[PDB]
Amino acid sequence: VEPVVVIDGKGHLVGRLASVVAKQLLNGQKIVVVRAEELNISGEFFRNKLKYHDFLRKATAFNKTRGPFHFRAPSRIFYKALRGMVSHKTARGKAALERLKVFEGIPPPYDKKKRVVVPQALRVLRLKPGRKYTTLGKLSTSVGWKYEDVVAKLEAKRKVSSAEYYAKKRAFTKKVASANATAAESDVAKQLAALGY
Amino acid sequence: MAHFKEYQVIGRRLPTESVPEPKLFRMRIFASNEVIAKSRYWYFLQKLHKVKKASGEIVSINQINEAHPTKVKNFGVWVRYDSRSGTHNMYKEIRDVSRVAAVETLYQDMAARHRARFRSIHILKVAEIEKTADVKRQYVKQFLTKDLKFPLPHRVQKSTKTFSYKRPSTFY
Amino acid sequence: MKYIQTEQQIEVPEGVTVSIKSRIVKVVGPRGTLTKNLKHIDVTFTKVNNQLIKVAVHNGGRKHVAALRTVKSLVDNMITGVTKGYKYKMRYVYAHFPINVNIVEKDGAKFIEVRNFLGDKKIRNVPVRDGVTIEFSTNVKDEIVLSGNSVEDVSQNAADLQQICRVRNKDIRKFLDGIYVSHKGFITEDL
Amino acid sequence: AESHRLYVKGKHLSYQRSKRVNNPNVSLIKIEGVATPQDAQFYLGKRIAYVYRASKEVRGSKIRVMWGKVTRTHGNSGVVRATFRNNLPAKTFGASVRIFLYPSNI
Amino acid sequence: TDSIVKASNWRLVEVGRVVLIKKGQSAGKLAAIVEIIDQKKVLIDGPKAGVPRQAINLGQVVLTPLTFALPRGARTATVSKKWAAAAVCEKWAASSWAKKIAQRERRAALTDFERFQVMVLRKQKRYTVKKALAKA
RNA sequence: GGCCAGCAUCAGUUUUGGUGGCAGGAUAAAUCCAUAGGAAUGUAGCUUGCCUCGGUAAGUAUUAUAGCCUGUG
RNA sequence: AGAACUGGCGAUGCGGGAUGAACCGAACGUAGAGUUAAGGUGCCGGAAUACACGCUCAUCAGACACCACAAAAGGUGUUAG
RNA sequence: GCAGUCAAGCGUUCAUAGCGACAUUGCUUUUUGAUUCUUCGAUGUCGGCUCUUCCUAUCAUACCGAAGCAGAAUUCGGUAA
RNA sequence: UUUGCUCCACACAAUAUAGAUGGAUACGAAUAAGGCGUCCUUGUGGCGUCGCUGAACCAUAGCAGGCUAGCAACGGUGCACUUGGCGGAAAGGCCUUGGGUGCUUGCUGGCGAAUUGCAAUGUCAUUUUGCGUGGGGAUAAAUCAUUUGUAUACGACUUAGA
Repeated sequence: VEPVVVIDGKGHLVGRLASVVAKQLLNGQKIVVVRAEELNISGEFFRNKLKYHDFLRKATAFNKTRGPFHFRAPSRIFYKALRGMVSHKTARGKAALERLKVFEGIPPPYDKKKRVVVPQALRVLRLKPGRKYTTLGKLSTSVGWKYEDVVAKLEAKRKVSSAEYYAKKRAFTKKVASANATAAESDVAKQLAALGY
Repeated sequence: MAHFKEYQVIGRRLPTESVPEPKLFRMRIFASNEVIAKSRYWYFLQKLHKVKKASGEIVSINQINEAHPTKVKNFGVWVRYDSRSGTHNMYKEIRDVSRVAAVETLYQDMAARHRARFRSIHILKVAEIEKTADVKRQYVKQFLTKDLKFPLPHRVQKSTKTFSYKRPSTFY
Repeated sequence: MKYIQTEQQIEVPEGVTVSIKSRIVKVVGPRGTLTKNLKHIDVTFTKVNNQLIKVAVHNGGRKHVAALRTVKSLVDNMITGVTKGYKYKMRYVYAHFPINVNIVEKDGAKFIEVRNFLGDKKIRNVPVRDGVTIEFSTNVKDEIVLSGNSVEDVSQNAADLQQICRVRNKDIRKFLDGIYVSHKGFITEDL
Repeated sequence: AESHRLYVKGKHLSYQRSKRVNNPNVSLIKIEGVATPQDAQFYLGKRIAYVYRASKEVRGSKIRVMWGKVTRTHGNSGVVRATFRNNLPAKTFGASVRIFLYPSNI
Repeated sequence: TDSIVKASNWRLVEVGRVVLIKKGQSAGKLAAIVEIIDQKKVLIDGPKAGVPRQAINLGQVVLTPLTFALPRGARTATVSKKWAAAAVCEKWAASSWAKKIAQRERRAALTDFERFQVMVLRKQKRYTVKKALAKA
């Protein structure tokens, strides 16, 4: 219900994460997807490996440039599973997509804001315990995208830059928590209970 | 087939003026309404006695309710079912509350594992087993044991909104 | 049919300590520390008291129970690994060509060097897996013996040395030359 | 009271349509904060007004409005059928539209 | 340094578990399992909460941290009686859980006027708290 | 004395709820009560025997600080 | 290629079968409103990622007629008898 | 043309190393036919030279497994174009 | 090269706007596991609590916000300065030092807002483009033509020339 919805990508299914996004982009709800390389796919690591190559070789014969492209990056392999859902030929599906922006890891502006999840996506609430899964990073790093470890570095960086944060944020609430209870018992506190709050 | 009702039906044939009072008959039909009972009834006469709806009549149609919805009961069920490769006997046991819902639990089964439609599945009989320890299969024997305790692993709760900010867990 | 719930029993002798948090399994004993991650296999641990610790699966299927079982056998093989220890007696087998086995330090990584195999001109080399020290047996001619902690260490490195000796495109039922894992022992002399 | 919205905001959406046909006379409106039509009966008859900025100024005003009212619920998810004096331009999909509270059936 | 195997401690279905029903024609009443059938559908009665004896799927029901022990297959007349001295109700209204449900149910029934009152009183409070954290 | 509007009351066509009344049903079945019998995935209680002063392994034992089932009402 | 009892297509649109004259429902003066058939109910498409019980993981899965492919034989793979 | 299923026998002894009749189920279009649905107000019709590309039911090479494989030579098969 | 050009304010029109109307209200990891607190030998620690949906937390009373009074606190803020530190994955931000000016519904006050005439967005969100006004800051390049060739079909490329 907010101007720019920031979806965190960890713990999601490439299929069922995009399916809700494709509709949330036709309602005029802006989205920026972040931390893609931890996104997941049903089935084992080897299936997706050959879910892919058989699409990797589909390039048009008489010239390779103008054939169907193949994007190795962790983003686009999601962004390809998305742009198919939206129908983009008529101008609606074109200007509709620029509501959407995809990223790997996190970009500079959009880490500072609260990062959400979609209840019906997560690998934890769908797949059966004991079933396998595939980390899209593990996939795209193997099928010829490059930079994963360099992205894994920045993640292993900002986690620390956000670590000192949470302490200063929590320790602040530690004051306010009992300070929420230091004003209790008062004649106004008895009424808020009768008033429900 | 639907939420069921266990019907009894009594056919008397049609008396000829030479023959008053035929011996009647009655069968316990599992059907989803008044009519489907009557028809599914006549189906069992034609394959037993030569008589059929043309020469027949129905005395009464009376729903039956379980006299004890209270107690959990163990139902042995003999099932003759036609299928692709031939016809076969079965004996499957059901742990279910009442006779009329005990059969509904069965079509969900027999139309899953053995791929038989409602058209192809007769019900030969339904009977409760008095004492335990007379039970056949393990999977009915499974729950007869003393004071069962189990957790439900890996909870899920149906969600309404398309966004939930808290990273919902399975704790339970 | 989903057998409702089952369980197995792990048992701990006095001087060894399991530590299980999440599904991570630590072990500490006379032979040192072992660590293992079972998180892929989804089981629940029950600790009654020390020597009695029960593993259980609820509402699972055939395969899932089949996984519980081997989880038992795994962790228990670690425990009896950290008391006893693991030792493999391998004996050399050679016909006309004696096989040289050096131990060589190369960048401190402990490479086992095999020379004169089948009188070949090639040099053979294998990395030693971590934790396993290797001895050459006294008063047994042409024997090499491996000593280590976990079963995967000793077993994996041992068998790897076994399969470095394959013969190439000769008869495999005539030339028997090679190195073979024969007797699987435990490090301590008694057991 | 820095929020002066007296209207329930809502997002315009696709026309009444089959797969290969659409009928512009009945637009669909999705209302924020609604789930089932059993809940959504309260919004029936509430007059809707689409508000779009313009280029020319007429009637001494730089902004124009197309009035319209709700007919009935659409599907289980609370999507709402809406008519108008004149069908929406179709240039608006996912554009916001204002549901006034009047007439109040309360 | 002992085992230190921690918990993974579930609440457990058992004969006598007391269940909360949040969906269906009952929707928000306490009940208690009579005797469990199988992995899913169970038999329950809430007798003081009004829900009759019946079979119910687990998807419709939620388990509560409260418990009281029962003989298997106990009849409803017995369920009210074992229900009685177990102090089950006060247990239930005592948990913060039921306090939330009762709280919000008591919220959405506020007239707009008392909403206004809540506004003014929350300003009354927010001032005293803004003071309250300066010194400490 | 033209156009666009709104409101009220009607009318036709219809959809959305509420909500009462009455009849059917093995003149509902159940739950609930009186009522006897019968079993145990046998509670009390008994006792052996293991067992840190308590918990326990066995049968007795069909109701005792549980109860359920089977019937007739 | 050749015939029989019907029905269609030619001489006929519309919705569905992605698409296609003979498939399914239906036979159109022009508007309005309402309710349905066939088909569907992840997203592209409007509509329940609705409920229930189950069964299957496939290092060439399956996906609903006419419609556009598959067999003989094997497998303590698995599930039920 | 190719691929199976079973197996009497041959294969020293010996159905199965390799053969493989007797039958028997399929696949392919690369021949040759059947049909003639489309083009006689014309799609220029054999082969060669030329030049890429593709499918493998791979001839050689990489890596292996069986052999009636001692070595050598050779045969049968798999991942592979 | 008509005194143009860039930057900043003002001021005015136009010019449009895939489309505001309280707040995008910042840990990581597991989820057959955790968060939150408390205690210690600080641990793959203890003890308590909590999570079953943001149906929340903060903000939210003043003609779009009027005008003066008083009560307590020394807060919350508004604006513009300062203070220093931090920020590179698309840092253009965060946090902060000290002030100044303004509001205060934290509490009690006074007067006005009625004819927009029984509703009609009732227009107070923005980008852009231009124009005058105002104050700073600067005051050159490229192509053609000539010319070479390691460049060459013609363009392109590479040279050279106060």
